[PDB]
Amino acid sequence: KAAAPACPRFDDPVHAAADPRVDVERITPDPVWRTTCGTLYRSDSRGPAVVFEQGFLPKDVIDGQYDIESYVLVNQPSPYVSTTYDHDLYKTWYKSGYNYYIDAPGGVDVNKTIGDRHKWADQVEVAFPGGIRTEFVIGVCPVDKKTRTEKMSECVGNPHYEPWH
Ligand SMILES: NC(=O)C1=CN([C@@H]2O[C@H](COP(=O)(O)OP(=O)(O)OC[C@H]3O[C@@H](n4cnc5c(N)ncnc54)[C@H](O)[C@@H]3O)[C@@H](O)[C@H]2O)C=CC1
Repeated sequence: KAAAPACPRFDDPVHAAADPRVDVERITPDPVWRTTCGTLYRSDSRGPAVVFEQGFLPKDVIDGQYDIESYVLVNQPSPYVSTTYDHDLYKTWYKSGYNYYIDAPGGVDVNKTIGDRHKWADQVEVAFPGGIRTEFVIGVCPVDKKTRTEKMSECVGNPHYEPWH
């Protein structure tokens, strides 16, 4: 047995951003940044050919919804790409198609930022302002709609993944 080490700390809180035009000063409320470095996950209907090329780009870093709770409660175009601590959250999506695996520094820990009492605290979300570059996307597993399970013989690793810890 070995105990795990601690995580590297990047000076830039949006070091992972695919779109660095994100304005961290406009995040509300004041963000509590994730300091751990475990695998995160994201349900996305887009195929790996798309995501592995572009990374996870946010829908509107300029004029989007910068308020976390507003974005959590009412999904609308925002500077954030949503991820979860929960490997199994894909089972709650309607035909989300893929469960992406992410190894990225930072992100805003939603429940630490807005509390764990809101309606969707159960999503244990980490919101990445500016999105996530492809080098931090590990890979993906397709989801079988009927059983809400991963098709594990069809998982694919991202050739652009660059381990950093
Ligand atoms: N998706 C997840 O695994 C998680 C989502 N959430 C919550 O769910 C809601 C967000 O769910 P999402 O489906 O992530 O909304 P989202 O708008 O990020 O993605 C919705 C769909 O839009 C498309 N899409 C996303 N970004 C795009 C882009 N840059 N260009 C083109 N098409 C794009 C994809 O088909 C994606 O499945 C928020 O309220 C958030 O709190 C929280 C935890 C993780």
